Amino acid sequence: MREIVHIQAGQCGNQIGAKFWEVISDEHGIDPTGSYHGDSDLQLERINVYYNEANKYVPRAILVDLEPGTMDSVRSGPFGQIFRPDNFVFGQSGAGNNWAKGHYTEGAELVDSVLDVVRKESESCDCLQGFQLTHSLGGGTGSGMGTLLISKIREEYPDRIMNTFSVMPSPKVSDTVVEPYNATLSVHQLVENTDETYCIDNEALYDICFRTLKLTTPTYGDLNHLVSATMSGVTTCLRFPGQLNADLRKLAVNMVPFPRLHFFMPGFAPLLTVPELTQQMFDSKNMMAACDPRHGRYLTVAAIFRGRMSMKEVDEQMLNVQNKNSSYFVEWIPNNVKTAVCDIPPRGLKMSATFIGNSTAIQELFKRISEQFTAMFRRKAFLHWYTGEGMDEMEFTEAESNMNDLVSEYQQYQDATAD
Amino acid sequence: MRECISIHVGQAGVQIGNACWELYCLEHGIQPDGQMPSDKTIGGGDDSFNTFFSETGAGKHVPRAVFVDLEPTVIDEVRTGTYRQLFHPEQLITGKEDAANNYARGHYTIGKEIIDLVLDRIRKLADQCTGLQGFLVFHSFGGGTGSGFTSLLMERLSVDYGKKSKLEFSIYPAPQVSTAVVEPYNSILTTHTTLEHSDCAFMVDNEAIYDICRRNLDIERPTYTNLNRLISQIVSSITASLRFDGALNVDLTEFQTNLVPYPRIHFPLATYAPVISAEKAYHEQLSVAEITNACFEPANQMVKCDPRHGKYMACCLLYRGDVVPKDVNAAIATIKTKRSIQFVDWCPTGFKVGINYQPPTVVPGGDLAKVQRAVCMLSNTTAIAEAWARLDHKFDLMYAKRAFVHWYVGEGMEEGEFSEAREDMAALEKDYEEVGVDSV
Amino acid sequence: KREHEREVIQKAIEENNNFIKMAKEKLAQKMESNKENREAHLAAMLERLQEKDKHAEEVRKNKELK
Ligand SMILES: Nc1nc2c(ncn2[C@@H]2O[C@H](COP(=O)(O)OP(=O)(O)OP(=O)(O)O)[C@@H](O)[C@H]2O)c(=O)[nH]1
Ligand SMILES: Nc1nc2c(ncn2[C@@H]2O[C@H](COP(=O)(O)OP(=O)(O)OP(=O)(O)O)[C@@H](O)[C@H]2O)c(=O)[nH]1
Ligand SMILES: [Ca+2]
Ligand SMILES: [Mg+2]
Ligand SMILES: [Mg+2]
Repeated sequence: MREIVHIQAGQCGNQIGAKFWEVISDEHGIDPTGSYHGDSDLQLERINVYYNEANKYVPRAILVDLEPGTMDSVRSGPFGQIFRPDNFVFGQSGAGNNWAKGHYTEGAELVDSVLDVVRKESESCDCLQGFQLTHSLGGGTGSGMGTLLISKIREEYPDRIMNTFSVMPSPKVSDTVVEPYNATLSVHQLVENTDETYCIDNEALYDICFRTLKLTTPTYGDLNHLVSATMSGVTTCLRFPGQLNADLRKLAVNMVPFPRLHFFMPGFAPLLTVPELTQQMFDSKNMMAACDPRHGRYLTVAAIFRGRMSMKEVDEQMLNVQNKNSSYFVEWIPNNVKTAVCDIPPRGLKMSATFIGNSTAIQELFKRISEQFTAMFRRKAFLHWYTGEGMDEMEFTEAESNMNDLVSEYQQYQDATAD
Repeated sequence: MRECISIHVGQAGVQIGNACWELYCLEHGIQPDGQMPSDKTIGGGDDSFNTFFSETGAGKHVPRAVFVDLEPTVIDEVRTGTYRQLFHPEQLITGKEDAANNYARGHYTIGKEIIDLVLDRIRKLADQCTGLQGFLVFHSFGGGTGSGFTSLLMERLSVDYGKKSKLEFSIYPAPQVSTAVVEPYNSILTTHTTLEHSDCAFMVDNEAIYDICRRNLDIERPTYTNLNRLISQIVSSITASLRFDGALNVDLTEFQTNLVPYPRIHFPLATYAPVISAEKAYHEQLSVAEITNACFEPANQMVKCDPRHGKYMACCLLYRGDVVPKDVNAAIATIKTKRSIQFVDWCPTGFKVGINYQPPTVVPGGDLAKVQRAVCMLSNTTAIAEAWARLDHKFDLMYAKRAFVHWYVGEGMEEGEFSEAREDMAALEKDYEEVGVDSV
Repeated sequence: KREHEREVIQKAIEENNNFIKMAKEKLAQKMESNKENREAHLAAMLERLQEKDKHAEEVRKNKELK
């Protein structure tokens, strides 16, 4: 079929990736041992996209880390042994929440063994569409090693699609002060080397856990259930029989008007009625970024509706959201909101709506990181941890410069008219 | 003699071909295994249905058809469907990797690796012919394959078969059932590239077909299947000239003569009637006059345009069933009085009429009611240019900001192709205007 | 008149042939310029990645001196 290759790098990466494999393995009727046990045939029709077949099924996944902890955790836990044991690739050193270490020194040791497993999976594919990477941008392994992998893989498969779920750092969720540096460095890489990045901002997941789910003390599991829900959502049209945006590439084509602006904002409901699903979905209190879309303009949007409902209601409500708030949709990309429906709902819910936005409000997120970066950089603070691995401020200077440029571009198009 | 090879390209093409060939088989009494109990001439013959259907000495009737998708699915269903035995395996060519809604991928990157194979299959089919007329090419404007690979195929077919007739059935994009945001790009691109290589194209606007299915057949949210069976009806009306016979039948090629005034003005507007539901049809017989008038109702049109805002250069009426000349004639008059069919000053203002008495068939379990007579009108209105305008305008909105253009340049294309295509469409809009102006 | 008839059919044959020929040319020019363009783009992409590689070696060497 059209095969995706999935990569988990780092702690956060392997955590959200393991949850994602649990969630969609359930959706597709795959027990923790790799045996199909579901009713519908619609669960196995496109199962080739995310699973190799061995009567058993094995996630086409590659698990990567510079420390053995999180990956042991994964081998041990739920669906722990659905993964090909060969595909665990791990060092012992760790990366010390250091971008330079994952990208230049420790990651460089491990990267060739990763690429080895990557070749093995890619060359067992009829038609490889591309690669999907999960990682945070705030630590060291995921951030730096992941971006290094992105480059390596592009070098070897320059014609395939690079796709990442990249977790953006937020003070309210961590403490590692350098996170802005790490993030600004990998945003740099991502601007250049991915076709589509879902921006999962920890800030928003926090807020939605706190001030909506009303969880006063959220754990990383609380955030990661929002994350795995989103990932199922944005992978539905790829995992189940359907049409609109079914390939990573068609997705790229229908969502990326200009090659740099490929940073998407996901949203999900219910965190009902087609109206309730639709309005919740488009509200900010359901965005997984932090930006308010009412602050910028939708360039492109794709909505997925899962469950049994009326497509007539879905079309009416979708056009109602646009026609009503037609101010927040650019007029130089006609008919830029597409909608798909899949009958199979996520676990536990009978109806659900996921949403993917190329919105200029994403500038807010980059702006936030930019600020945090400059605070420290204006006094060269904590730079020693990096300079010592062989880096030069120019690099930081370039990365900050590139991200400022990204923000400036998102603003320009937001302020563009047709006539 | 007089054979027509049909080529179905990309999803829309293949699925519409599914509709058409099933309809055809019903109209001719061919069972899903190719056996036609009515045929007594075994392994061959020169019957009219032979223009679309070769025969095996084992008695199977085989569509003179090729299905081409850059992607396994759809076609695969044909291979595994009620009609899997009508076709032979090499008539269904599939790729591995579609065009991701990108004409540069269909026309070059991905298409170039399957084109020679497709041309060989087409040649296999051609060499089975004793006097081949030309091709019926079925494709969407908006698909990556349907636009790019189709235009490639058209160029190569003009090379390998010369000025043989090539006729298009084109699915014009409508947001209601859209799949890509770049479909205006693909549309302008493919129109500009094909303009020179096609003698007659029937544009079918998905928005018009969606609307009719909803209002006349009462369908909440019509499906591709709903649309495709309505469309196949229209196609069958257009091709029934070549698949059946009779003393009142007229060959489309004759209409073509009257439908294409100048080589570029080769986009005829179609209107079909009656599109009703069984519920309604029950105890409601439509008269020739009824169906005819409908033909002049802008709502029963296949493309959204206001013929009144333009002039006519041809009006051909193709009837099917219990239709007799007298009845038609009257209707025509009545209309001509009650209506205003303005014509250009250089064109005769009469209506060319044809009748096939073979009554229309319905797909069982379908939404269309079996009917006693129907008509498909084919006109050349400068008004069709409206549908170009819309497309052109959308294209312009995007192109001014170069939106999505990178996806094409990254596949080999140049911004220049965009501007040339666009300029060609500008020319096309000017051309239509010109032909509609009166003379000295 | 017979010569005129021979000239007209000659004109028809020549014009169809010229059509097929100009088509063949135009298409070959297009396919070749597309292939040159696409290759160029992928080459420059792979070369950007190569400069990325050379700068990584630069970084590792800069540290194995500190
Ligand atoms: N949403 C979410 N964020 C996480 C999770 N685990 C870690 N993080 C975030 O990850 C960022 C740091 O990334 P890590 O995964 O710890 O970094 P790493 O790739 O393991 O790099 P090393 O620490 O050097 O091994 C912080 O900003 C955390 O907020 C998780 O399970 N869910
Ligand atoms: N009327 C009708 N329109 C269709 C049908 N199938 C697809 N379309 C329309 O076709 C356009 C998209 O073109 P497709 O035929 O899907 O694309 P394709 O030829 O496979 O090209 P790629 O998938 O990019 O390779 C959209 O505007 C759809 O509305 C159909 O079966 N009937
Ligand atoms: Ca026979
Ligand atoms: Mg950590
Ligand atoms: Mg397709």
